[PDB]
Amino acid sequence: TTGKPNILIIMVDQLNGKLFPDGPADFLHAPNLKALAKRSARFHNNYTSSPLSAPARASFMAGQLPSRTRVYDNAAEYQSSIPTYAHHLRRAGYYTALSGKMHLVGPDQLHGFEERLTTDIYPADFGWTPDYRKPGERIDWWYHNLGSVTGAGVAEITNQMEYDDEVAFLANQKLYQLSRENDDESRRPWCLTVSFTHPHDPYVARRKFWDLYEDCEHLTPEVGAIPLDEQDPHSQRIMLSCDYQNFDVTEENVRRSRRAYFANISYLDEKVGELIDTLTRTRMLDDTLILFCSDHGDMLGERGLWFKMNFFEGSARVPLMIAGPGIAPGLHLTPTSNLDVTPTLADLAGISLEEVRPWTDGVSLVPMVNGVERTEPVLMEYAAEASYAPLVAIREGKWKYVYCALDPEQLFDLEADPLELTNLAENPRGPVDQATLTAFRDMRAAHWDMEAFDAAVRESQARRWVVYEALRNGAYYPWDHQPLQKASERYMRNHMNLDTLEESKRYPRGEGS
Amino acid sequence: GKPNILIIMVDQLNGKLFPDGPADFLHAPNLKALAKRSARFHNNYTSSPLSAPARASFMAGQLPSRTRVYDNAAEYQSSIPTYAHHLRRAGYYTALSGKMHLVGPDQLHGFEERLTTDIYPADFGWTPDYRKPGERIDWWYHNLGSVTGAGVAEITNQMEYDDEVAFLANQKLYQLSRENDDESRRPWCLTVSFTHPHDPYVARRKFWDLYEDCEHLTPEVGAIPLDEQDPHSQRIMLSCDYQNFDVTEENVRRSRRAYFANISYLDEKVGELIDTLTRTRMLDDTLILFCSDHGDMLGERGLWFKMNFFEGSARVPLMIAGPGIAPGLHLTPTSNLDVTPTLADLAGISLEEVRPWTDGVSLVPMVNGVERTEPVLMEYAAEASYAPLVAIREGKWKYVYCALDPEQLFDLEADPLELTNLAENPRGPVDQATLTAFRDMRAAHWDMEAFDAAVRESQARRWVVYEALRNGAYYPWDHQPLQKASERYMRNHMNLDTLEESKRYPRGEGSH
Amino acid sequence: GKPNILIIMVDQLNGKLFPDGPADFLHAPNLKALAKRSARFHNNYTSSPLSAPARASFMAGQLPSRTRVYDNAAEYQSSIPTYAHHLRRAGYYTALSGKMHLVGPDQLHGFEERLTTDIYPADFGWTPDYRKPGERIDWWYHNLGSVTGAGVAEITNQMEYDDEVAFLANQKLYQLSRENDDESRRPWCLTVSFTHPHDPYVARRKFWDLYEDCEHLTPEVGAIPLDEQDPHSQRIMLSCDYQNFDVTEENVRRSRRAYFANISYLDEKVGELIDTLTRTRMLDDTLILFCSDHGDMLGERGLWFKMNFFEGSARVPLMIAGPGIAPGLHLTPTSNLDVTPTLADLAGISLEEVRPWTDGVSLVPMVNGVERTEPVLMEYAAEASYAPLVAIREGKWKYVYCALDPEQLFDLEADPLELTNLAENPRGPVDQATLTAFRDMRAAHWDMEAFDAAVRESQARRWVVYEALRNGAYYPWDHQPLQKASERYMRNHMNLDTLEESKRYPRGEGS
Amino acid sequence: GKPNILIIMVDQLNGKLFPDGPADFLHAPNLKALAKRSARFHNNYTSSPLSAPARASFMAGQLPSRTRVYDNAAEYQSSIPTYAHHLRRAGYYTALSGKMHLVGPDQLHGFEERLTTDIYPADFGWTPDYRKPGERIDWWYHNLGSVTGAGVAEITNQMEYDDEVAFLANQKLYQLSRENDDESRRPWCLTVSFTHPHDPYVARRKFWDLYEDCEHLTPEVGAIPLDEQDPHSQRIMLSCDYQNFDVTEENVRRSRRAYFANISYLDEKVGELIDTLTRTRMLDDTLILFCSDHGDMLGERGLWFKMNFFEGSARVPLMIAGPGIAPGLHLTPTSNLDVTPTLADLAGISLEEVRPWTDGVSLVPMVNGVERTEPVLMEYAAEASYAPLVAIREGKWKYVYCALDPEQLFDLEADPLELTNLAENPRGPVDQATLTAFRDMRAAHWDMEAFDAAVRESQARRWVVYEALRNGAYYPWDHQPLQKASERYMRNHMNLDTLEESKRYPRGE
Ligand SMILES: [Ca+2]
Ligand SMILES: [Ca+2]
Ligand SMILES: [Ca+2]
Repeated sequence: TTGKPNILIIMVDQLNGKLFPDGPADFLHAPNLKALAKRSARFHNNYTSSPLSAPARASFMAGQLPSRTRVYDNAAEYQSSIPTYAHHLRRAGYYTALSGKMHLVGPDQLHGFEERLTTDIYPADFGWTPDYRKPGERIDWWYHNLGSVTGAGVAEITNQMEYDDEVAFLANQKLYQLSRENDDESRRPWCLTVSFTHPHDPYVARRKFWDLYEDCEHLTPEVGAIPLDEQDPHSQRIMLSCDYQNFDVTEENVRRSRRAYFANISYLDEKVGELIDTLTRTRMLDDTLILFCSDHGDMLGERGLWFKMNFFEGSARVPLMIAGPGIAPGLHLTPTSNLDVTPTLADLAGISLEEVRPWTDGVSLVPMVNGVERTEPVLMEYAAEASYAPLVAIREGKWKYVYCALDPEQLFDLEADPLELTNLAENPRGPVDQATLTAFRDMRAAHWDMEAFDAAVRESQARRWVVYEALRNGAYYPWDHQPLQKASERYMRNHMNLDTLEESKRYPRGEGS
Repeated sequence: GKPNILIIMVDQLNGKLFPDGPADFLHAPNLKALAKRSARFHNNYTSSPLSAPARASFMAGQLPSRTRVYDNAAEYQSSIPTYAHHLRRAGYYTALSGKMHLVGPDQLHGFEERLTTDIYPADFGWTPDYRKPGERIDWWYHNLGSVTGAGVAEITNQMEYDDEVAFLANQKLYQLSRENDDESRRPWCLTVSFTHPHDPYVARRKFWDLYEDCEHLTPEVGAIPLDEQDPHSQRIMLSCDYQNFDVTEENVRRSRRAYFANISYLDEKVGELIDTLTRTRMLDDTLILFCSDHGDMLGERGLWFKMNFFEGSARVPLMIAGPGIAPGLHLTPTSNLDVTPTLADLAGISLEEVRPWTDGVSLVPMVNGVERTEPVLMEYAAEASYAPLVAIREGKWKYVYCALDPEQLFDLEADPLELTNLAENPRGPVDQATLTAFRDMRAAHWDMEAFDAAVRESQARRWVVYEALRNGAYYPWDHQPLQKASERYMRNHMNLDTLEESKRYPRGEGSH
Repeated sequence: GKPNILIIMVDQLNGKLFPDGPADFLHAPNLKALAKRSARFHNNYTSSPLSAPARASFMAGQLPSRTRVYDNAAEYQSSIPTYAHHLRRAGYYTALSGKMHLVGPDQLHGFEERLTTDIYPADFGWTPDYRKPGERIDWWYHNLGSVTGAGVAEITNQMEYDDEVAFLANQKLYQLSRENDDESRRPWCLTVSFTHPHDPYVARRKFWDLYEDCEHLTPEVGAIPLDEQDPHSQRIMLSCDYQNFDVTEENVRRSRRAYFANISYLDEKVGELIDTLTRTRMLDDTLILFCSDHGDMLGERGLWFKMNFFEGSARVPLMIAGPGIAPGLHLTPTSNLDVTPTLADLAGISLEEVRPWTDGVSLVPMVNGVERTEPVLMEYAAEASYAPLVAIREGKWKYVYCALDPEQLFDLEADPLELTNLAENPRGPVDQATLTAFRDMRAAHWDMEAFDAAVRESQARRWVVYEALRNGAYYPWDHQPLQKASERYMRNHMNLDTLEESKRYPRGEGS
Repeated sequence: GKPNILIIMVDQLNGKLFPDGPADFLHAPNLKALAKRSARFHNNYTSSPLSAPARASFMAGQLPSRTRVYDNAAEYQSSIPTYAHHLRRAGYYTALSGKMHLVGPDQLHGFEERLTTDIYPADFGWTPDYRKPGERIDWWYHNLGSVTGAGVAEITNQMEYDDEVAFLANQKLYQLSRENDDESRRPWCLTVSFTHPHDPYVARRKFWDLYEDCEHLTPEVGAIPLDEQDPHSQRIMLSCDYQNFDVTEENVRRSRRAYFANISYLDEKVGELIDTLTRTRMLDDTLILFCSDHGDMLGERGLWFKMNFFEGSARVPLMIAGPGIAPGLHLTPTSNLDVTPTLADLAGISLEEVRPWTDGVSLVPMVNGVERTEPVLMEYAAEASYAPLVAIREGKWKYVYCALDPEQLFDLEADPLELTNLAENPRGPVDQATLTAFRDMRAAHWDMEAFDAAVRESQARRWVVYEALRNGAYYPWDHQPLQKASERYMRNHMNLDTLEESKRYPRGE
């Protein structure tokens, strides 16, 4: 029975989850997300499943780990037969739509979404394929580099602001269109994903929002740059992949990058308020669950690192909030995962556990919201640029454990060491630290065959090097999504009942005052 | 110096009808003429007796268990290299006119250009369900209505399709010939993939009239009663709804007659393509390959269509002619799996570049007289199976295994009609040793329990996704050819001083 | 021709729970049935979010600044006319069963008869002091111990009280029906004033079990940290000793579950009253009014109880059914101040008789489709205030002023949970013009310096007087219902022949 | 070590009869012996010439305009502090035997215990109406029938009342004496408030016979005819319905004779209280205050009763005797407004605890030789007024104002009988300057138009309320004294061997 709630998923890109200690941090100018946070169940220790765009987003859609989706990097094909939350909801009777980006690679640019309002900002082809056969070599034309840090600043239009302006406009327009069915008893409930590209770099913001942070006290990272020689091996691979030696990052560069990033959160907050105002005025808010989420974090100069690709807090933590009918507001400290979003959504929509159990590696967060302890650990994977073999991580209780066949292990006690400055795998405090390291090693072997993981990643890369080079010979066939809204069926046309058209398009109906 | 490549593919052509080129009784002058100048692989097999699995496997030179295209509704991943990718990577312009039954949103799988849509769906509709053994889906399963409905018409769904496939292929050849005189041209590879002689068995009168005196309108083995059929054959008859059709001897003769007529319909189209190649002066530089995806039992044993490993269903013709190809008849068993490595080899691509991507072998050494020893493998995991089946063809033997069924072993030299199952009725110790050798070879190649679990998981995925995709507004995956009218023929942004010259070929007396 | 009037009043009922009658999720069949035949005032506000100021203002139809009942220990002058006086003057028998939190020696204030004592004290104990801003008083201030102590019990102080209130109210209706056949009978007005769902949040198991599957056991806005609270909310949070209590999520759920249970408890008593009216054949001649004195935040924003102008605290239900009342839902804001002139109007009293004595307006024109334009006014001047607060509700707007605090402006159609203070954070030019207009409206209704000086003098008087009165033998003011035993039932001075007939009703019937 | 306080209050006693204690011609041996040991305030005034306004003002030490008790039916709010409150706060036991004419449901106003009900109503019955000037309410207004009905009787409504008032007040002193030998005993303050010599002018024959040859049975200023009266006096004459009585010279003499007799009746009762204090050994530790609510014209000028600011109506006696009180006569005008701050001063209460609550001053400084300069203010806003009246008494002067009447100014030294109105015809520039001085002082003290509006609002409220309150079953506010018999005398839950000793006092051989 369709007493089912509507679902508005607001997503943003590259949002460091530590900036949401309990809703947005006090220092951020974000009135609309703070007001949303007060009505929300808030998951303080929520993690991405993979600190990179396409792997995190394919994993997010399916509620499955990259090792199961096979979307290892930003150029890996996402099979159209993999069930996503759009399939699960659509099968249960929802209209499903996406406005904005999801970095799906391959010719399927919908993956269950019934309608998609924008193209993607990023490529949909196999261009950005890493190569495990050439460790230490970087592809300068698509790899991250620190020019974002040295080029931060102020502008009134950017590639990303043109995208997000449009993402927001078409999202609010779709809500307005949906509200015209509000009185139809046979209406399908709806689930709209609004997926913004900010605050992803470039770190460039409109002057109105940049000015908000003139007096900002958080423009210096809380852990300074660690010299290359003192970095752990993965961090060294990242600084090399970012071409760090060819940039002189000053203190001012760091301050301007962080200022523009905070400004772009404030830019998004204005868009969040627009969406909620639309919901309020179309009389749809009380029946609508609102979920706020992100794909991965951004180190923001902490430890001298920028962007993502690692499991340190700033990169792996992303915010997660849920508000609406039946959701108790509150703060939750138990680690949760992006992998839990899809089963959480299925549960909120009234779908049985048995229908989604075969298709997800996460757990519904609804029992948490209703006072049931969650015990499952949080699992993460990374297998893209700046790795030479896959890395996996486990987050459970107060611990984070990181393994890569090529590197010394890492173990962090986040209650005693929230900034992850003391590796206990190498400097154990006592026998408990050693017993803990042993138990995580066994957990690691219970979840991953790291040799098979490496081999599968190498085969996936190898396929695409053959295929992508072929596809770039001769005439190119693009896979980018092209939204179509048929002009011949919109607004007023002479095959329609014109004395009924205006009433159909009007909502609310029959009112004055 | 790289040759052009024309691939002529037909659908559902029983390979037993090409004993040495087309059988004598077929009216097929153009294919018999092409055969005389071809290397002919008399004992060539499909890799899977079903359209999409055979075609995905044909395109990749990989077995269905590797492509994952188990049935007619299984997604074919776009990251899987095909002979299109391999040729295109080597510098070929590649194009497809006709069908390939690709399932999923990629309708090119490496082809640079595709001139027609597919005749069949590109979505997950036709998914079998191993969880419901014994039922059928009436709205897409085969049924014997094609046998009782055979006859004569001047247009059909398939004749509209194939008429269009032919026109656009000859037009593309004409278009390509305009680049003949430019030394920096790319060589081209054009696949022309017709839907005939696949059923419905309905032919144009012109071609139905050619077989009025035909002496092959009776199958060579008669209908085997259901109680005497091996279990898989029983499953095929149930899936075809055999009990609700009263197939008469006249139904059988008419179906076979129209089927032979449609081969002659195709033969005319082969002559058109050869004629285009001749008059455009590209024939001498063009390799010509003739192939099919699977066969058709055509009433033999009482069976119709495909879905099994018997000769009529699993045999398909294969020939290659052109520059550097010595003609002759080859008898060692070969596979559609070999087509992709054979193409790459003919195009000068190194064996090492294709080795990691193909389970077949190049046939070019065979064309040049080299003995072959590699066996021929086949798989089936779609409708009328309740669990996967596999077959091995080696020397004179064929072995067929399904976990649920008695094994089958045939000696095709002593028993070309596979009337004696030597697994059940061995002639002596050598047949017993042979069975054991094939058992061991099967176990080293397939884990049939892992195979069955992979097929089940693939079916279950699609049951969830397809039901969702059929809710709300449908988003189609069918390929839409686009030829930009604003850039064709005469337009006022173009150099009209040079347009006519560039579109004229050959450029003889009067041309610039 | 004058109709009977039954006023059903409950205590601390959050008006947001009555969007259109009781909300669907409440188990309240009797109040849902009453609502369906009622004029229902969706946006009805208390005039002061505290028990005694709200109740004295309700009785008089006058704001606290006029009644002088500023807090829960402020004397209510017996010379102030109430709806009981107005009706009694027009020929009504008037009676109260239940509480009214009247402070001072007059415990009737016009009621001709009162069937129970009060549940609360009648003296000057609970007196605030503006000369000591920042202190709290633990032996009478609200504290969060009600939240941590919520649960289930088969008797409580409040359930003993309300069981008696209900029994005597139904008994009185039965007594009154014996005069139905007399043409010269006075019409009656009976006020039944229950103490639930006021805390303690403790309910009978039977009603507790109704809400096991409830989806509203948590509030729509969570606890806002002290540092982010507006200053009045901060004063309140200190006032309930919020830091001395560890309020778990389960405490929140148990508290709201028992509160909902006690509404269902009340719903059963509403049905008994209606059933008595039905069987005595007085239903068709009786106006029924359902009301409350103030709301309860119930954990929203982290706040419990009242003392503020936020919706959960200031909104209270108001419903009217009966002869001459067209049913319907009304969204224009209305006020408890309006009940007294509404009642007098329904009783045939002229507007001129009541105009000099009321700050509200009759709602009868609303019921009959006539637009109401007067704003809704509210005041607070008790504990957790350091100076009086006033509020104005008009159109979609709510404006709150206190001379010690930043102003608050809410657009309730855009922001029904009041999460954006538009005085600090206007959305545009119209928010600003609207702020200026409310400031002008405020200066037109209130002299805030005179308000504060009158509150301070009243507090100081009582501090001198109460100290004295708690020395020596105490003289209590609690109402004691009259004793009539020698004139009740069968006594040998009466006529034992007509006695049974007089006490019987209906009379001379069979079937 | 705080003293006991006995307040003896009488009703309607003309203060001019106490020129230095009681006048010689009165038979009042006990009040004269008391006067001799008393500080005596010869020129003491009521704050309002009417029962309930005077008594509410007496208790609060606040003017009627501040108490809001404007007339004999105006509610007295229980939140207004009274001298009972102040003394109770300071550790005193406080009690009242007799009348106080408190209107409203509070019949204690801080008294811890009250031994009798009131002789007068406690409800809003006697409410005037400024909207109907010139009319009168015959069922409770004063009328001259008291003057024509004067005589002799052995029991009256008032003698029954005052006999019981006296008996319960002496019993209470006995009960209090049992606590004498207890160190932790609270000090006590007992107010004994008699209804005499208020009219009816009817006395017991014993006391009536004491004035056979009395030489003061003729008023010192005869009747003034209506058309020669000041307009307020005219309003009073109509309110008493004067033209419906033939008041003879005999009626005047009879009324004044019965009035003087009832002073003697009261004097006997004062002797009883004093004797009870003496024999219980509480006397030396007890302050004794003698006072009255308002006066009585007693025929002077042809007027009777009160309601005006003339000397006979506005003067009331005031005396204080006891520990720490130097005897002597004081001539500076004082006011009933001063009793409450005087009591609080005598009880050791600091001046700051009481100053925000009183419009009067402590008289203890005068008793001890400190000159007092504050003026004496009075107000009247009840029957026979159509708008409020105020008066200022300072030095030798009395100024009387009502917006609707000509002003009155009197020099009481040159003109003790108030026969020459210096506002209408002054003696010279000094008189004129004086009138101007008072006009300005009055304007600084009262807005008379705000006064009139508050009186009207109070009347209007009560007209709505009192009508309702008199429909249906009536709920009375009259005080019912408490007396648990189950806890009195000898009961079988107490220690009987111990009961007799604790109820016995003094406790010697
Ligand atoms: Ca991204
Ligand atoms: Ca096919
Ligand atoms: Ca209350």
